[PDB]
Formats: sequence, C-alpha cells, structure tokens
Amino acid sequence: EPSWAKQLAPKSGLCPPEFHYNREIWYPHGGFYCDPKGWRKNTLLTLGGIGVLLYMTFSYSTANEVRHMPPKGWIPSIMWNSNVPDPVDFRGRKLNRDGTLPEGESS
Amino acid sequence: VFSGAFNTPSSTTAREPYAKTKSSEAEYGVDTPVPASALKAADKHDALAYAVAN
Amino acid sequence: GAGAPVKLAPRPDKPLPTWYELWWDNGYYPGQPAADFMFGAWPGNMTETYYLRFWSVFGLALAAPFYYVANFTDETRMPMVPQQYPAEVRDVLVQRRNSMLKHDFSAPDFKEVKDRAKIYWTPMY
Amino acid sequence: EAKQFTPDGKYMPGIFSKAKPLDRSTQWVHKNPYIEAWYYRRDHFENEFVWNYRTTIEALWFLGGFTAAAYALSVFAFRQADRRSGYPKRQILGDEPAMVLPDERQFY
Amino acid sequence: MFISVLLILFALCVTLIPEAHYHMVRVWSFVATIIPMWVVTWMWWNFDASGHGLQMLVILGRSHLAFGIDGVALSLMLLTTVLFPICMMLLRTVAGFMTFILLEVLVLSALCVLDLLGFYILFEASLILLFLLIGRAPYGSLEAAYKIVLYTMAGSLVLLPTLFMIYSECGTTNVLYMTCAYNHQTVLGWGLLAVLAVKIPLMPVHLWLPEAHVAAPTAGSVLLAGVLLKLGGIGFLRFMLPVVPEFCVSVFPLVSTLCLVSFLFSTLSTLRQIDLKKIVAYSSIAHMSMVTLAIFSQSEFSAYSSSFLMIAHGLISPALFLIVGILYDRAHTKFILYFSGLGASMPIGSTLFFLFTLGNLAFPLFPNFIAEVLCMVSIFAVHELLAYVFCVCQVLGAAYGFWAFNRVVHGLPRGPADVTRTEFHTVLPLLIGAVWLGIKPMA
Amino acid sequence: TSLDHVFGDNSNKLNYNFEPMGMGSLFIRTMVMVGVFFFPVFIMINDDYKYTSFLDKVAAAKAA
Amino acid sequence: SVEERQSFHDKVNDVFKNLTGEAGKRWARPDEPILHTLNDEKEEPHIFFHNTNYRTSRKYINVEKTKILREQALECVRAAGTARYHKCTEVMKRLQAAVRVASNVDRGPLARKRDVGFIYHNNRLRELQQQAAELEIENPFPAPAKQATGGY
Amino acid sequence: ADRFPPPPMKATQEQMDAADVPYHYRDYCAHMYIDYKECRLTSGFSWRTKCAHELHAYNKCEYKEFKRRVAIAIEEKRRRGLIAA
Ligand SMILES: CCCCCCCCCCCCCCCCCC(=O)O[C@@H](COC(=O)CCCCCCCCCCCCCCC)COP(=O)(O)OCC[N+](C)(C)C
Repeated sequence: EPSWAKQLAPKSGLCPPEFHYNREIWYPHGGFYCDPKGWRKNTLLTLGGIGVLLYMTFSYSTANEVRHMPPKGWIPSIMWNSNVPDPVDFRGRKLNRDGTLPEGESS
Repeated sequence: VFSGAFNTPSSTTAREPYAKTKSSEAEYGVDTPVPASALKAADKHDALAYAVAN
Repeated sequence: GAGAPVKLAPRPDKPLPTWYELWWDNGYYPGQPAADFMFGAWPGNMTETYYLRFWSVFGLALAAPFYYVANFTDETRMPMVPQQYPAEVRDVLVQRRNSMLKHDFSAPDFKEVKDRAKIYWTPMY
Repeated sequence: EAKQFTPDGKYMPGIFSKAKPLDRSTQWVHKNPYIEAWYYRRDHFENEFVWNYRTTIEALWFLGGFTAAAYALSVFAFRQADRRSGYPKRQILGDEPAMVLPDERQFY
Repeated sequence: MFISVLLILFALCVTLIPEAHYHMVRVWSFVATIIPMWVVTWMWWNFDASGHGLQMLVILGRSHLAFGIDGVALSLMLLTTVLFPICMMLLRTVAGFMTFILLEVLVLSALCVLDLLGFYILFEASLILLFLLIGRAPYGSLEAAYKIVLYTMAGSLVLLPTLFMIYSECGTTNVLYMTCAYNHQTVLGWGLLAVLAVKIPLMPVHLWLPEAHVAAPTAGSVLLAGVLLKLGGIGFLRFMLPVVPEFCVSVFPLVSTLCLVSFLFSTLSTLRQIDLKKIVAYSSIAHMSMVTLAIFSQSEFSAYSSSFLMIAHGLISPALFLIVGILYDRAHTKFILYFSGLGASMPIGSTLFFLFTLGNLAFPLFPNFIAEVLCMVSIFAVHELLAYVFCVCQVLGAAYGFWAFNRVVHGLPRGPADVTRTEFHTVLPLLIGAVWLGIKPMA
Repeated sequence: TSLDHVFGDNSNKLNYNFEPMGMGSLFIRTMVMVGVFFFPVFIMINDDYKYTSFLDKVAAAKAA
Repeated sequence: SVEERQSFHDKVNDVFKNLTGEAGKRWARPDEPILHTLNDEKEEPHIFFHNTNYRTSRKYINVEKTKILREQALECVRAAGTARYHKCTEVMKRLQAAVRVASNVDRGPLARKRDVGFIYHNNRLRELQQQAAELEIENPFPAPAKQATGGY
Repeated sequence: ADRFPPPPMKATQEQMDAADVPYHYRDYCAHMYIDYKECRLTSGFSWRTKCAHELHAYNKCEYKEFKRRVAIAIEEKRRRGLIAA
C-alpha cells in the first residue's frame, strides 16, 4: 500500500463494497457516495446560514418592491410592508388597511 | 477626437469642390523630350501599326 | 446498480481512413457514427428512397385541405358575425393584424380593414 | 515505492536510485503507431491536393460560388441601406465619380 | 515617460542576475511584469471619462513616437498587463523571460502610439522575437515561424510606401494632422488594409495562424491569441477609419464579403479538426471576422461593441489555450483520440473547460454574450441580412465546441490527474475577469 | 476479450468506406439547404423586385 | 481667397493659443459650437476638435434623454393597467421620437435611418396608395396603418 | 347591423378601468363581466355556488348578444343574395 493511502477516507456505508472509484481524486461536490462523519451538525449550521440569507433577501425584497397600482383587497404583504398602498376595490371605492369597506356603506 | 460613439471624420466633408492650388511662382514644366519612336508606339488607332511598333 | 460490466472498445491496429473523425469512439463497445443514421443500416432496414417515396404522396395529403379552405372558402361560412364592440373599443382592437375581428363582413369598413391586414416583410421608406 | 521528499520537505531527485521516480512524464501517453501516422498525414495534407475533376468542380461551385454570393449580398445590402437613408447612388470601388461620405451639415 | 524608462530598466536587469540564484531570477522576472499592471490600473484611475478623447499625451520632438490614451487603447493595455505575468508563470529560462519582456515593451508602446511611422517601427520590431519563439529548436516548428514572419513582412512592406506617401503629401505622420489634411485615400487605404488584414486573420491571408498558434508554446499561444490579433483592430480604430474614411466607405462591400466568407469557411473548417489546439486556434478567426465587420459598420456604437468583443475574446481564448497546454504538458499529446473521460480524472479542469467552452460560444453571463449582441446591433443597423448571416450560423459554432468537449471529457476515464495550484492560478484571473465583465461590466 | 462471450466479439466490422458524398448529391442538398436556411434573403429580394416594378409602372403610365 | 483663409487661420490659432477656463467648467465639454462658413471644417483643426467635443456631448445627452423618457413611460403604463391603450399613447410617442433623434442624428456614413414608429413605412404606404389610385390599378401593397405601435 | 342595432353600453370607461376589465372583454355585457369578476375573485374555493347568479346573468347577456350576431349574419347574407328570402 502507498504511503499516502492511510490519510484517505474509506469507502462509505452508502457505497457498494464491490464498486471501485479511485479515492485519491478531489471532487468539488463530494464525489462517490459522500458520507462525512459530522454531517448532521454541518447540516444544521448550513441551515442556519441559509436562514440568515433568507432574512437578508426578504428585507431587500421588501425594501425594493414597487406597486404602481393599489390592490383590490387585503393582501398578506400589508402585514410586513408599509409601502403597500391602501386597497381600492373593483368598484373604485377606497378601503381600509384591513380590507373592509369604511363607514357609510358598511352594514 | 476618439470616442466610442462615432467617428467624426466619416461625416465632416467639403460642400464644394476646391480650386487649383498654386504651388510655385513659375507654373510651366521643364523636361527632356520623348523620342518619336515611343510617341508613335503609344498610338492605338491603327491596330496593325500598334503591333508593328510594339 | 452502479458498477455493471461493460465491454471496452479496441484500439486501432491498422492504417486509419483519411476521414476517420466520423466515428465516435468513446472507449466502450460499441462506438457510433458522429451523427446517427449518417451511415450504417437504418432501423427496420428502411432507406432514404423509402421515406422520400412515401412522403411524395403523404406531404400533399396533408397540404391538400389547408389549400382548399384557404382558397375556396371565406368568412361567410359562419352562422354568426364576430363579437361586437362599441366603436371606441373596436377601433383599437382591429388595429392588430393578429385580430379575428377583421373577419366581420357586416362592418362598414370591412374591405379597408382587410386591406390593412396584408403582411409585409421589408419596411418601406 | 520511491521516496522523493525528506520528512521535513526537501525534494530529492533520486538520480542514482533504483525505484522509478514519479515526475512530469509519468502520465505521458503510449503512442499508437497508426494514430501517429494518421495525425502526421492530416498535418501534411497539402501534399495530397491535385487538380482533378472533383477538386476543380467543388472549388468552382462552392468556394467561388459562395464568395460571389456574399459579394452580391454585400452590394445589395449597401445599396438598400443607401436608398433607405435618403442617399443617391454612392461610389463603391470601381463605380465612376459619385457621392461618398454624407455631410453632417446636410438634411437627407 | 520617466516611469516607463524606469520600468524598462528594471525589467532589463534580469540578464545581470547570476544564473545560480534560481529563486531570485524567478521572483525578479515575475515582479517585472506585475509592476506595469499596477501602473496601468493607476492610469485607469487617472482617466477623466467626461474629458477629452485623448488624455495623458506625450510627444518626443522630431523623432515621431507620440503617445496618448483613449478608451480602446486603455482597455487593451489593461488586458495585456494582465496576460503577461501568466506567461511568466509558464516559462522556465532566462531567454524566455527576456523575449516576453521585450514583447511586453513593444506591445504596450504600440497600443498607445499616435504616429503611423511610430506604429510601424514599434509593432513589427517583434517579428524576429516571434520567429525565435515559434521556431525553437526541439519542440517548435520552423515552417510555422517562416509562415507567420513572411505573411507579416509582406503586409508591412505593402504599407510602408503608402505611409511615406502621406508623409510627403502633408508633412507629418502624426494622426491628428493626417486626419485633417487632404490625402489620396485609395493608395493609403490599400496599404492599411494590407497590414491589418494579415494581423487580424482575414481570408485569404490567414494561413499563418493555424500553424503558428499551435506550434507556439502555451505562453506564446496566450500572447498571440489574446493580444497580437487585436493590434489589427486597434489599427482599424485608431489609424485607418480616421485618416482614410472615404476609402473605408467605398471598400465596405469587399471588406463585408471577406468577413462573411472568413466567418463561414473558418467555422466549417473548425468542425473537421482533430487536434485540440487546432480546434481552439481556428475558432479565433470567426470572432475576429465579427470584430472587423462591427468596426466597419460604423453604425450605432461600433467602436464600443467591437472593443468589448476584443476584450471578451482576449479573456476567453487564452484560457482554452491554457487548458490545452495543461493537457499537453502532462500527457505529451494534443490529439483528441488519446483523451477520453477527463471529467472523472480532472473534474476541476473539466469544469473550467466547460465554463470557457460556454464563454467561447457567447452564452449569457459571459462577456462574449454582451459583445456579440452589441456587435450584431451595430451590424443590423446597416442591413438586417448582414446580421442574419451571423445569427443563423450559431449552430455551427456550438457543433464544434460541444463536439470537442463531449469527445474529450466524457467516456472511459483515461488521462492525467487534476490541476495543480500553479495551473489553477494561471487560469484564475481570466475567470474572475469573465464573471465581472459578463455580469456587471459597467457602472 | 474477457467479456466477448457476454456482449459479442470484435469479429464483425463496420461496413463503411469513409468516402465523401457524390458531387451531385452534395450540390443538390446544399442548394436545398441554402433555400431553406436563408429564406429571408429571397423574401427581401422579392420585395425589392416587386417594389421596383411598381415604380416602373408608375413611370411608364405617368409620362404618356 | 488664399490671403483671407490664411488670416482667418492665424486668428483661430491665436485665439486657441490664449484660451483658458475655470470654475467647474470642463474644456472639451463646450457650451456652444463654433459657427463657421468653412468648406470642410477640417481645414481648421482647432474648430474641428471643438465641434467634435460638442457633437460628442450632444450624442451622450440624447442617450440620457431616452433613458429618462423610458422610465416615465414605464411608470405611466404600469400605473394605467388595462387602460394603457388610451392613457399613455402620448408618452410612448415622445419616447419613440427621442429614440429616433438619438439614432438618426450624427448617424455615421453607412447606417440606414431608423424608424421607431414604422412612420416612414406607413407614410410610403400612403403615397403608394395615392399613386396607385391615379394609376388606376390594383394596389400590390398593404393599406397604410393609422398606428403601428403603442406610440406611433 | 342597422336592422339589429347594438344596445346602449351600461358600463362607462371609468368603471371598466376601475375593475381592470381586459380590453377584449369591453363589449355590450361588460357590466355583467364586472359583477362576475368581482364575485369570483373574492369568493375563493366555493365560487360556483355563491356566484352562480352572477355567472348565469353574464352568460344570459352573452346569449342575447350571440342571438343578435346570428341575426346580423342572416340579414347580411340575405342582402347579398346568399340566402333566398
Ligand atoms: C471605446 C470605449 C472603450 C470601451 C471598451 C470596452 C471595455 C471592456 C469592458 C467594458 C467596461 C466598461 C467600463 C465603463 C466605466 C469605466 C470607465 C470609462 O468610462 O471607460 C473608459 C475606459 O474604460 C476602460 O479602460 C475599461 C477597462 C476594461 C478592460 C477590462 C479587462 C482587463 C481585466 C482583466 C481581468 C482582471 C482580473 C484581475 C483580478 C484577479 C473610457 O471610455 P468612455 O466612457 O467611452 O470614454 C469617454 C469618451 N470621451 C472621453 C471622449 C468622452
């Protein structure tokens, strides 16, 4: 056996035992049946970083959304965005921010 | 002079033809005469005489 | 099932043809032509003469009905006129050459709208 | 099973060593003689040109034919561009004295 | 000017280093090309984009050799100063270092000269260096070196009397007064077409390129493809279009048909090639034909789009030459039949090969896509069919590109191992430049 | 040769001479290809001809 | 005459020699061109470079005008919704006219004139219809359109 | 279309702009279209039962227009001689 072969990872438990795949090659995506030992912790940390990216792009999207027409009723973006205009319904009547007809024609 | 928008010399032209430029105080040529054999050899109006001359 | 056996392709042991780059040898048996059906036997043993002979009838069998209806049938076959609009709505709708309202033979400018729906290709100057 | 490095780095050439050193030429290909011959022949294919019937005919209809087609298309595009720009007939190479280079001080 | 003298004198001190100090020789020759990259980046910092067309001028009396900066010269100078240290990483002898140092001096001074006789003196002083670089004794080809030198000499010898004709006509070869005088434009236009149609590979004077760009070493191929072809384009944009514009209008059908047949016939020839380096070498002719037709259209923003295509080609094709050079250096062949399954054995090299294949075929998120779109906008504005010819023939470029990639990268895994740190860092500046210039090129 | 009894042997060879196509077949197919893939050129040429013949009719019947 | 041309050249050289400008003004972004009756402006190099700088300024300003009008037209059309057919024709017309000016002024020596509205085409169709009426034959051409785009 | 003239429009331009009626739906039943769109787009999953009247009325108006279109075609063909009278 070569000197450097002791430094290499074994074939994982996902890989069939009769499959040969030249363990010295560094694949940028992981390679043949990649199964690292601390994978659950790494999965949790990458999920946390993805959540950070999710918050960042949610904030950027909310800051840069432009609505040239008022909506025709209540939309869920009213809850988190203050640039959403007041709804104007299908008959042209101005509405409240919770999507109900104002007093004078309600009930 | 040099821009990425256009090439100004491609559309900056004279509007009229020019007059002849005066180049010297004397405007007559000086040269040695051509021999008559080559003067005759230039004439193409007689095809046979042209071939015989050339 | 990864790791299935596969037969290897032999290396050339004879002089090569001049235009050898029309065979695709990827390392395994069998290789293929550079484009399929360019040479070798076609599937089902058919030939180009077979397809051209059957197509010389079948192509006019498919182009026959379109020609007949485009030259021997017109807008008046329909039992009704197209959808009716007010003048301010209609006048912009029939500006499209694409529109199906130019087939309204009861419109007062039916001919002029049809004459404006002729397809041109080079924009004139 | 060669040893080309000391335990603290320090590459060793192994000139007099018995074991074969891994180096730049370790993965050089084993040459197939017929492949080398075919690539040599394709490298010197100008020695195989001959003015037979097929060579002359294909050099006329494809090379000269498409060159003439492209020249005709270029002249067509030039003339159509000059007509659609309000210009008169313009002087290309060998076309008698005419207009070249529109004036920017002029409305066409 | 004083800075340029200091940089030349620092670069020329490589010869005086004793050869037994190997580390010092390597470091000195690498730093001698790193410094001009910093200086040209500073010149870009100093440039006023709302100012004059010609900035940072210097003229050396009655010796010709006058210099100035515009946008095309500045972008090309930045590209050359990027490309030369990568060439320094691919050489091993002092002779190679000195040849590339002299080539860098000549290219950088030729890119920004404003005198036609100065351009003639500075450019083809590199001829003997190219002859020695291509016809090197054990691994070069003397036939290729003879071809490139003789074609370039033929074109330059056609130009030289016409250069001297306008010099006797007006009294100067300075381009600022050559553009404002009355000159016989047909003769000078034919001389300038003769040089720049050989420098840019335009058919029929294009046969030197397939031999020279393949017989060269990897550093020589990087220089010849990414830099030296664009001297014809900057020749068109700096000297020929401003000084002989009547000729440039009248020759347009001839230049147009030369560009169309060069594009089509060179694309058709690239499909039958069996050498990877010859495949990469032919593909450059079609791109330069698109560059030349976009320059000659003179229609919308023609200088901008054509310069941007020159930069996109100068980024993408040297990287393909670098990958072919890695394969040749560690497998000793350039023949397609010896390579298969390179994805399994060189995954990083094959990924880089795929990305630069997509870049060479003008796919989006690469600067070639923006370049070809704007070049076809410039071509379309003269006539729609001259754009249609390039548009419909896009299947022919993709055919050879994907056929070469699919033949060498997939299949049975045979071939060398993956790239080293040095090979990756030779490739890496071109990739970063491509990602930037293909996503956010301008602000 | 360890798998020749499983997937077949190398005895049967490819029947192709690697020769170019005939001249007439190549010419005819290339002309068909030019007609199909370059149809805007023929459309625009026909437009120019139909336009100039109308101006011929105008110039003929106008000066009479 | 030659003497008058020479004296004018001397005056231009003297003026451009003793020229200065400060306080936030760039030379080579001049406010006005130099008005001349010269046959071939390249006869006087200083005037040629001055008017070259002025013409470069105008080309870039026209590009910027096109961008401002495109943003305005986008705002109109996106606010109007399905009412865009009768509400934002005028701003579309102004954007198309600005693009026409940006392309057709100082166009170069080879490019054809760009019609953003198909306006030359429909004008030609009008004239050809009128000519075919007097010719008293059938029109081989389409009838001219009242508007071809969202603007013109 | 003089024998079977169009009915008056009951929806103004401002009312069709306020309901964002698509321009190819701005015909002589546009008010019924406005009612049907307003009912359906706010009724969610159970639109077929609680907007049945608005859809039925819209389809009834379109039936009246369909019958008028058939009658216009019959009168036009009668005037051209294609159908004997
Ligand atoms: C003809 C115009 C020049 C355009 C050539 C194309 C350039 C290619 C890339 C496009 C980038 C656009 C940059 C725009 C802003 C930068 C500054 C600027 O304005 O550009 C300069 C010049 O711009 C440059 O030099 C751009 C440099 C681009 C070269 C990039 C390639 C080299 C990098 C290689 C990779 C490095 C990676 C290293 C990291 C590891 C002047 O051009 P204009 O604005 O047209 O000049 C105005 C004309 N007038 C004065 C008369 C009013």
